[PDB]
Amino acid sequence: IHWPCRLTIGSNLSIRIAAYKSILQERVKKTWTVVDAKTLKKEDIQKETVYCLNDDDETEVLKEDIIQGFRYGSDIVPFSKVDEEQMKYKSEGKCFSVLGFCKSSQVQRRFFMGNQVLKVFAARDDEAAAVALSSLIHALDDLDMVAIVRYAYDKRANPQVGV
Amino acid sequence: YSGRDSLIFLVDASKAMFESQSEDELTPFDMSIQCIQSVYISKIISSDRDLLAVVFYGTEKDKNSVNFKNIYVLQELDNPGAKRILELDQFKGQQGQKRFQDMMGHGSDYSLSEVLWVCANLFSDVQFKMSHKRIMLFTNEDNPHGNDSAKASRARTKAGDLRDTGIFLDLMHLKKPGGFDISLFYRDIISSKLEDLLRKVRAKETRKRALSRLKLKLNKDIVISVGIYNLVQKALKPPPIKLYRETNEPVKTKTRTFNTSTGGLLLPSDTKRSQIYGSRQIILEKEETEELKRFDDPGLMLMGFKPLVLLKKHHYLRPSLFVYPEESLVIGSSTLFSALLIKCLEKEVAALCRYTPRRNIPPYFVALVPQEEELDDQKIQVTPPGFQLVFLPFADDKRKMPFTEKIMATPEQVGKMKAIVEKLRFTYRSDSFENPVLQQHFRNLEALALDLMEPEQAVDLTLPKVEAMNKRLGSLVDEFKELVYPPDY
Amino acid sequence: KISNIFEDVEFCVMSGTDSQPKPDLENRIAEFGGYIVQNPGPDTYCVIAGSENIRVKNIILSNKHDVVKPAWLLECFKTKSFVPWQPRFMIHMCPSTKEHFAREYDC
DNA sequence: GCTAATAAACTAAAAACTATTATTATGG
DNA sequence: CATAATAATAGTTTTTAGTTTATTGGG
Repeated sequence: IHWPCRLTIGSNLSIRIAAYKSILQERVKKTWTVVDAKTLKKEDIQKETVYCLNDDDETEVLKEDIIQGFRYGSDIVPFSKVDEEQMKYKSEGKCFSVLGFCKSSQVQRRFFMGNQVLKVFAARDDEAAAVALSSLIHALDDLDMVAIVRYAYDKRANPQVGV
Repeated sequence: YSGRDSLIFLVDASKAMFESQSEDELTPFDMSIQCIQSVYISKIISSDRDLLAVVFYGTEKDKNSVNFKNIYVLQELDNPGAKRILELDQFKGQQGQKRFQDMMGHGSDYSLSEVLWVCANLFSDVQFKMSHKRIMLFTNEDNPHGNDSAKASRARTKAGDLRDTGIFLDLMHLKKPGGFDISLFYRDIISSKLEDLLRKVRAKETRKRALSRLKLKLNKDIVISVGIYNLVQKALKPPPIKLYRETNEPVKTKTRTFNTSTGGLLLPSDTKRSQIYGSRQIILEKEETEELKRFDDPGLMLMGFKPLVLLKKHHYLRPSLFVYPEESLVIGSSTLFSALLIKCLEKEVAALCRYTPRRNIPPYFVALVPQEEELDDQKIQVTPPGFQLVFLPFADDKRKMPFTEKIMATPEQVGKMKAIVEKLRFTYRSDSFENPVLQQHFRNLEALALDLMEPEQAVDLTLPKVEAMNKRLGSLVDEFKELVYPPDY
Repeated sequence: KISNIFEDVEFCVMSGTDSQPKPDLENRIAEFGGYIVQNPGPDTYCVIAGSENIRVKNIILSNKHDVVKPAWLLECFKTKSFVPWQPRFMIHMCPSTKEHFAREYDC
């Protein structure tokens, strides 16, 4: 799927660019669905989770009364989904802005992570963006610098700094 | 290898710890409490495999295991907790100081030998393995030994005893920071960090142990015992713990398969895997699926040596790791591996191998880039020599891209953006950014665990600035922007 | 046992350290038979607001319950009986309580 | 002109280190 | 076919590969 994002530098440079998935660990969509051996029916297979308290009779408790907790030091702090959602925050929109440039010698493969090779093309039917991107590519080729960008897939995706 | 690290806090409480100290700001007690609170927070966010304690010398109402005079123990050796944070913050600021005076007082006689006695007792108290022990002591006294020299001699003897035991103590200027005016007496046998401790950098975990001690099998005969060492891991928030709304009780989650046909329960043995293809319902066994995932035994079967030209930046996979020889069940591996590593200038041709990290998993071919010994003049070995575990993508790992072609652009725009990016230069630092989400989550935890009114929102360097790079570059970014009809709609 | 009326009614005792310690307030509520719960719930009649906190801010944001100061609780305990709702212990309240006050108060 | 290949958890993760208990090869 | 024994087995925790939520997607 195309990822048309406004490549922002400073406050004026706004380039429309669409990103695409090029190299990635291919995953099979089909997975072994579970059926009963003597009928081969997934309709008679009920996968469910039972929640019970640490009780002598292990009294069952509902799903609505669950509450998230986190091992905070020598204690656990309870959070709710709405609470943990409102306390967290992230940048919104397609955040793809260059934070500067540095020498390619500073960065080395021994500090590489992730598994996405996100090839970036120009916009569609906009040759001005294409020529600007080509000129920028050649400029980076001449100066042998590297581009540092704070990339976010969307508003919902967690921000990810990278090169 | 496991082991708990211990740091004990000792502070004066007689007369000079609650004073202006040639200033108009708060007493040394207040920001000493702030500093120890900061280190508590940093330790809590860093690791829970460590213990901390607080003791005050100079005491009107003694409370300790051995019941000496002028010795009060507040919190013993234990993992830091929220109740510890509340207990500490109860005695912060001027209100905390006066509460402390009300419940504790001030103005007793120090007894350094007794302090060493009680701290050694505290170390003896813990039943866990002590990987490392450390004592810090901050006071305004550069030489509190105008009293009897017998006390000084006994303190020196006890210091020698704890040094023999392995205990180390730390003291640094508080009354007159800077000038080397501190430790007039302690400089003998005891050897600014205020900002470092007060910086309370957190959201950093610590490695405990390596993993995956595997064999480098160059053939079917010879093998080399090595251990794959991680260097980067995608950190994330600790998993949520399911709790009861009413009682905050841990929930014994219990998931199982079931059948509505009869109401009974199915064992994991009689539930068979199934697949759908074409016109047949393919049925498989769980053990059969596991065998399908199985290809061969774990190991590193050397495949050859490929020149360091096939590797390309655009060809990348899951993160590369580090390899170090580990002579535990095969000897001679370390020497041979070291001989291979030093011979890397001629061995620019990278080694080729197929990698099977664990059992019953398909192997991936992985090249081995010889890592170098980047020793520093400060005697710091950053990234010791070894091999990079660069994963080689398969044929199916590449997604086809449109074949749209573009021809070379004009060089004048190239030059103008060359100047633009040259002026707008950013000195890249590897350790200069933290994930905003995780650190924000930590801020929420440290906030919504005390009686904190509102959370602190730590400012991250990840967020791009609005005009700082613009002024660092000037208005030439728009002045040079001569593109006709910008793609802006 | 003090007031069996407050029994069968769940009170969200989630901040009892406003001035008095929380356990004392919890024990007194138990003496009135109220159900002590550390988190809000649909069956919880009201939420006791002690120290103002981020969780209190969430409860205000989550228009699900009522943010009651201990003053109403203090009046109920001093009189050993129910005290009518005076809209001065309230901070954020459910629309049902809004309609109730609009019925018994003008604006 | 109503069926997305997304990626937050899905779900329960083949892991060693540092700590103790059952076998013996042997005194008898 | 016994008993001052003895050890080579186990057992707790780190970290990857499994699957659900959710958003661009027509005859």
